[PDB]
Amino acid sequence: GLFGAIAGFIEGGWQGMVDGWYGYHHSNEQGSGYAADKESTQKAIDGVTNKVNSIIDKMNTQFEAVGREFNNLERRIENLNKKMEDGFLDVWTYNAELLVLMENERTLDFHDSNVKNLYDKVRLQLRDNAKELGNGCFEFYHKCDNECMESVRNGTYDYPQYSEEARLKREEIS
Amino acid sequence: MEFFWTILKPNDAINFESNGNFIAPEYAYKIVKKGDSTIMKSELEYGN
Ligand SMILES: *[C@@H]1O[C@H](CO)[C@@H](O[C@@H]2O[C@H](CO)[C@@H](O[C@@H]3O[C@H](CO)[C@@H](O)[C@H](O)[C@@H]3O)[C@H](O)[C@H]2NC(C)=O)[C@H](O)[C@H]1NC(C)=O
Ligand SMILES: *[C@@H]1O[C@H](CO)[C@@H](O)[C@H](O)[C@H]1NC(C)=O
Repeated sequence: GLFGAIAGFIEGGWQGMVDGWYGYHHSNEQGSGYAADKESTQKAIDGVTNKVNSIIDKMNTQFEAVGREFNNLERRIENLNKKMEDGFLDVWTYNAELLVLMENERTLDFHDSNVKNLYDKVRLQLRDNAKELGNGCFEFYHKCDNECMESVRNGTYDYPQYSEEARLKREEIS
Repeated sequence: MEFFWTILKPNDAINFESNGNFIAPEYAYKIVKKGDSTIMKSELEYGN
């Protein structure tokens, strides 16, 4: 994990999250549960599916072995044909293995950024209102309803109004 | 016995002439359809 989002900050996955890939866990007065944001997991689905097709699409043109026979008096040509056919297979099996090996690393690293950037925007929206615990948890100050959690979920967090109540909560703990 | 073969194009003639050690052809092979096929080597049998 180069970006460090997987493990690092958040080292524990959510088994209860089956709706999508990336989501938010809310623990407020109005119960608790798991919810998903579509704009993040849909792009990952489209990107990965495009990658999967790209491996198949690019590998459409490949060497196709064909049978040739010789009459026991021309063995230099038979050896030449044998070394050419398996030589091309050796070249093509290396490209397929190398392509699979590299694209496996891409998908794991691509997923790192998406959850990392998902964390980055939530920190960038909450900012002073919440505190950073270390495992991805944010503890905000205002005593709003569950709709504010949805407001965080649609990426529409208006700052000013919530600042005054939070700054009254930054001065009572100080 | 050393057997030979050749391809006879349409509207073409092949002339045989010998006075011994000759093996005259009996049936000739038409080439109706030309496509793609392979002569594979295997000991398997038909599987329906
Ligand atoms: C195998 O037999 C065929 C047909 O029996 C031979 O075809 C020959 O083809 C030539 C060229 O078309 C013909 O010449 C022309 O014939 C027409 C009609 O007779 C005439 O009006 C023209 O002025 C011109 O002479 C030739 O007649 C024809 N042979 C025939 C019909 O017996 C073919 O040549 C034979 N294969 C070999 C290797 O000879
Ligand atoms: C979700 O975000 C969009 C962003 O334009 C907003 O229009 C919508 O009101 C949000 N959902 C709720 C329940 O406020």
